[PDB]
Amino acid sequence: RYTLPVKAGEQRLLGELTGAACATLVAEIAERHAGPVVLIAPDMQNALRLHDEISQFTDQMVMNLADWETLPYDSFSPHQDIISSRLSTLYQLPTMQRGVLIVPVNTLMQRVCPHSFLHGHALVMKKGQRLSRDALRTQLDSAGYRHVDQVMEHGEYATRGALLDLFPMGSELPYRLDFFDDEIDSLRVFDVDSQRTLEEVEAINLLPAHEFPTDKAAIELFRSQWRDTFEVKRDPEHIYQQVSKGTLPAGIEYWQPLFFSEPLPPLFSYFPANTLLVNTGDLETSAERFQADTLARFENRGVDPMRPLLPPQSLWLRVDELFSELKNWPRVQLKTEHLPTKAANANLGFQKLPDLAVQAQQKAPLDALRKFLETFDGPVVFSVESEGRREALGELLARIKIAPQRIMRLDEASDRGRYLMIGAAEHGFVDTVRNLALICESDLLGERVARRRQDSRRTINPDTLIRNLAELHIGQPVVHLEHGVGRYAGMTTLEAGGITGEYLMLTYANDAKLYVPVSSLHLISRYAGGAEENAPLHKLGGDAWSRARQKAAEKVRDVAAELLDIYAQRAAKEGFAFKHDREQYQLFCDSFPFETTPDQAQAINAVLSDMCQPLAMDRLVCGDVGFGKTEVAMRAAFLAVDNHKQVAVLVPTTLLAQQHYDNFRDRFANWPVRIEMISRFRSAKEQTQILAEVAEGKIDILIGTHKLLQSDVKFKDLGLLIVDEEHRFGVRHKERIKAMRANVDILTLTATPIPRTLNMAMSGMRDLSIIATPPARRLAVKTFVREYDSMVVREAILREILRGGQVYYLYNDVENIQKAAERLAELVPEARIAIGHGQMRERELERVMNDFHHQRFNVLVCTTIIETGIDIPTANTIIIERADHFGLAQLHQLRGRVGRSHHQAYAWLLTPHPKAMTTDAQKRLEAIASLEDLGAGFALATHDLEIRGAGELLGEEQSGSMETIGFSLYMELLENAVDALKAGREPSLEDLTSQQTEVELRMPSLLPDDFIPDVNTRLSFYKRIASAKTENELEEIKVELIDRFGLLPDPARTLLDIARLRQQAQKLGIRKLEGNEKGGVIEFAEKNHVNPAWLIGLLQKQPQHYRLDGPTRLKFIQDLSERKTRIEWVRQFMRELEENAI
Repeated sequence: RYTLPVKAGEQRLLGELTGAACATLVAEIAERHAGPVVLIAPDMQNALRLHDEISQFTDQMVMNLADWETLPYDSFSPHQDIISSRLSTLYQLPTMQRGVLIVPVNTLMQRVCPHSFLHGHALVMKKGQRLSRDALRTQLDSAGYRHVDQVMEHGEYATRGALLDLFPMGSELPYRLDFFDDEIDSLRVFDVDSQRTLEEVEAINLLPAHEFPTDKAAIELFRSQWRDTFEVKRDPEHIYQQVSKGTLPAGIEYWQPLFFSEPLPPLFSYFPANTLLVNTGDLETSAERFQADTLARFENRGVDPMRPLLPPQSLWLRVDELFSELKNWPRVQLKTEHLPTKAANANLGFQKLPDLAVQAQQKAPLDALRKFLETFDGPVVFSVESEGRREALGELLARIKIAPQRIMRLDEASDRGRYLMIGAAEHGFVDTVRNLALICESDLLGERVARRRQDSRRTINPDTLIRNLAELHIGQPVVHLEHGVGRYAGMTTLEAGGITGEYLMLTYANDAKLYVPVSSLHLISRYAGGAEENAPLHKLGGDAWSRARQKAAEKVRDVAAELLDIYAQRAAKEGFAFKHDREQYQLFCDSFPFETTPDQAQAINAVLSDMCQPLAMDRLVCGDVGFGKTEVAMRAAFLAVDNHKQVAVLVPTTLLAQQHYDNFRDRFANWPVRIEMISRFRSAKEQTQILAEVAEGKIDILIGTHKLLQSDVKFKDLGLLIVDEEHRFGVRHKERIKAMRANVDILTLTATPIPRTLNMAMSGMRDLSIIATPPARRLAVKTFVREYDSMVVREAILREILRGGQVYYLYNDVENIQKAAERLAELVPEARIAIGHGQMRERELERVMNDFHHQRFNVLVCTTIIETGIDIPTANTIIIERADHFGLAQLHQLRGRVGRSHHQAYAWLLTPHPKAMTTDAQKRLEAIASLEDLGAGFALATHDLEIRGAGELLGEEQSGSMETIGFSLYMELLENAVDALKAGREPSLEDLTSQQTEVELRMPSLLPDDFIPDVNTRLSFYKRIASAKTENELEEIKVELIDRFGLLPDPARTLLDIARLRQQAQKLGIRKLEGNEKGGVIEFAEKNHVNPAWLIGLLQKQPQHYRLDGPTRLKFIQDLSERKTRIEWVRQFMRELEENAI
């Protein structure tokens, strides 16, 4: 139907086009191209957007050449994995026979190391190949593989017996080798997060750990070309200096030309004959733009003596000489615009389909679709993102009387047939040649846009990482109850009487080294006070830990009426169970005029399911700001009013109280639900009427400030309390509201908690929930740690006003707020300015927020009363003139005053002179500046904990260390209080030390350090030993150890059996055992199963071996010379016990 180019440089130009129709043409002309193809895109955000689409029409390999996704002259390291992937592309480019690679021109300019270099370096091992382990390991050093004890990414390797574990930088998956007798035995692959075997392969091509050589010759010739080109200093942070030390700079990846006498070959150098080049746009122009941009970086970053910059010629090709090599291959050019009728112009017959969106407000969203359909005369195929999309299609396809047949093959389509494909395509079209219509979701439901949070490989890790990184950092503070807190200082073995056991190093003041047995691992916890800057190294024998323990125990006395009444009703009373409605709740789901984010929908599920359980519910909704936190609350309130439990919500501010009242009255504009406020905006008689209605319970949702704490609100039936922004309340108030209603289902909301409350949040006495995945277009607000600067105020106010939004101006001084507004009004003549502070008439302030809410004035000279959670999405610039005396969480909440929409938010924080600034806001500003990313609400929270500290676990003063023992200690003091309230055990029955069973057989039993190098895995497995309660746990522990690790050590198998012995004794009474070379002593239990008659039979038949040791102990005299003999005697001994057990 058209012609391929054949000549080197031969063109086919295309016109009258649309978007992804181009990709269809690409797929077609690729199928009439026996060789491979390279598509070239204007941008990489296009390209993956492109990628799957051509995959949506591919039977060949759609391959993306992704890029480094960094700055031109960046200062960091790109994620290696896609690099490794690109390496595979580098590995698999001059070998290809069909399929396609895409590149952008900025990705086209990276001229890469030769495939000959790769091919010599990349190698292959085979299944039955004669190879020594350290020989291949030396080849891995040649590969520059990175020795990691617990390997996670490419070019990383771990030593474990005959097994050498490595994750290569070719494959998706890591490998196990297990050599034998100068021989490759195995080649066995697994998921590392599984850490367990998946499958065998008989071969590996291992690509070496970088694209770049870093060997001794590489380093030397680097130094050669470097001292040809750049200057060198004695400074150790010089790039030359670390590469001379053979280590890896962060921003080295631009300095890679230093390895080559030749200039770097382009990817075109890799190109075989059969390749194709496909253009879309004057990509020369984008290339020239990128040249200018990167050249701008070549001056801007080309001033640093500490990072010296190579020529941009020396990294990337120029546009004209580029096009000179572009002469060498035929190239098809693509233009949406129609072409003239010159030769080699195609203009193939495709139209953008006219818009057929859903018009739901009238009767017919679908009549445009209809009159489209009967004027059309061919197949209409529907791109469907998922099969879970498609029933939604059916949801509408029943409404047009017509439904398609699902297909996967485009050219099955025939006359007037309706068909569809699972595909995420952009837009519908009209095909003239085959007369084919196609329909997508973006044509129908408006912009079905997907907001890209991160790339495929790396992202912020809010779930796994903090769970993964929650113990055993070296030097981290870490607590032992006998002595206080110290810093972790490693793990070692020590010989202490023939038992070279494993003990942990803890450092105290005056370098006091404490070595701790692995059995006593449970006397060690993470320091719960944060205090990472400075934490108390209790000097050994200093008794301050003992004094604080006694003081806390005095506070932890079970006569404490602050919470022991709650624990008494916990031991005497119960709660309410909400019932769910499967039908009416869907109506209020459809009353929700947006789409729930995935991270908020699961929060709704966790809230509502915990409502539907009988205990007194208690959940925290600590999410990012403006993420629809109000929506979770209104869903919970809708379930509660479906049971009519008189919902009591509580915010610490009349302003956002009124704002949420407007939200409630607007959203709940259909149901017979009474939503009322008691606050200061209701008078002494209006609020009196409203509290009377509360006392009669006819109000279903009550909205109030700290007015609710005045002992005067009495619900006739209170079931649901919704706390919002608990960080300003005070635990006195949070228990004042709590002590009224016992079986209330408490709900707690914030954006950031108190570090004390944050600690009890992560330790899980109550529930936790983090919200991410922003709703539409929420953004990284630009933090401006700037000085107090009038011109900065000028540029900020003008740029916000030309943007169209409003300006915040925080002052926090009522005595000078009138003067500040008076000077600033003439200081910015183009501003509209009023005054806001909480020391004037509340209806006047109501007028002020009436004006600022309804956009009546732009700049607001205000105190920190704007930190009351006021929504106002139009505001996108905040100026804090004095950033001195404000906490960091408050700074983040003020950063949450701007944004909340698609328009960009600025955050100007004017400061005084940095010496006259503060002692603490220097830290606060470097925290608020370094933290601007998706998911930073809990990162700043984990800063807030350990900059201000967790307060007293029950009493006041939630900021400060407040003798922080740990919330884990609250468990033990609470359970001792439970013993106290058991009415038969006293507080003097304080079970502080409960080993609760102990056995000893006197062997060194350890995880060996040469066997287990990682102390983290070793301690974790020790915790597995401790947490082992059944033999099948032991079975799985041993098989995962043999799986991931191979050898089965003597002391390891011994201690496994010892844990089995403790399992037996717990199953079979036994309070205590002692064993030695000649025997030992057994200490029985009361509620036991020890056979007395069989036991005295044992006595009277071997009096030589046994004597009584008290009525509940027993000395046994046994020739326990061989360690195996000991093992057998105890094993069969408790077997004998288990046979005749009583």
